[PDB]
Formats: sequence, C-alpha cells, structure tokens
Amino acid sequence: GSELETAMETLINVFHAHSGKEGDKYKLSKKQLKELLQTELSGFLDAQKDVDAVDKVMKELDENGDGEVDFQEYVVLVAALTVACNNFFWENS
Amino acid sequence: GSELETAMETLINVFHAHSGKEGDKYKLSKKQLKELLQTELSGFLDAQKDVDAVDKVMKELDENGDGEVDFQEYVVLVAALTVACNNFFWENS
Repeated sequence: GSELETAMETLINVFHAHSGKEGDKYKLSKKQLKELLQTELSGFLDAQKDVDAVDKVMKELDENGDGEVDFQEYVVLVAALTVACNNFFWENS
Repeated sequence: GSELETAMETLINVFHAHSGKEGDKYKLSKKQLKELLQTELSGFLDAQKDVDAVDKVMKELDENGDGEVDFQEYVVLVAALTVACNNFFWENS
C-alpha cells in the first residue's frame, strides 16, 4: 500500500523471526529484548549522546526485566533508544 | 544498516513530512492523528475484524483528544490498529 503500511510489516518480520523458532510464539520474553536490540541494531548504541532518554529505556530493565512483550511494547521501545541517539533537528549534516 | 534500522527511518519520514509544513515542528497535534491515520493508511480500517482492540485505539480519542504526540506515541498507535485488523496467526492465506 504505502511505505508506512509496509513499515509495520517489516517490524513483525523480525519479531516472528525469533518468536517462531524459540519463544512464546504469540509473544516474546524480555530476556532476548536485550540482545535482540543490539543483535539487530548495533548502531544507535554506538553513540548515546543523550542520557535522560537513554536512562528511561534502560530504567525499564532496572524496574522488572521479568515478563513478556507484545509487539506494541517491542515496537515502542525500538523508537525509544532511536531518538536517544538519532540526531534529526539537533544536527542536520 | 538493516531492514529494522531503516524501519524507524521510514516512520519519521512521514512524521516530519506534515510536522515540517504545519504543526509543532518538534511534535504534532492529535487532531491530525485522525486523518493522518487513514489519509496514510486507508487499508487496516477496511476490515476491523476485532472490536476489543479497535475500541482501545478509539478509546484514546474518547478520553482526551486535546494534546500533542511525540513520535513514540505516534509509532505505538500505528501498531495498535495494525494488530486489530492484521491477521497473522489468526489466518495464514
């Protein structure tokens, strides 16, 4: 349909990727969320210019890293650390 | 970097699209969230097989549609109505 519609289709593509092999199928554990982030990313964490935003995403694990995600919680987090590093308005070129 | 990394780069592409012209620049109003959804989508709402999930996303507007989003709240919602219609495990072909 559009670049936006397929945008979400790309997120689930990686989700069901591991959830299919080993996981809760319908959902995924938070333990993997750690590696799953870097394992797939491994670029946004190579900066982390900010700290307040980086603390929030990290604070989540500090609170309770025992549970399971539900896509919505996995897609939202992916955007969390994104802004923490990503420099759009902060810097142009 | 990867299909996942660019995945988020596609979401912001549409965000700054309107926010740039008319909006809060740093953020966007919720009033547009309505049309912004269909205007861009116009496919997931052509089904809405579920109701409980469709009620949540809609309930948000029922509560208070007066405010501004912050990407994280715009990307998470985009995935909300997605699962409401999207039929992955529910149906294969």
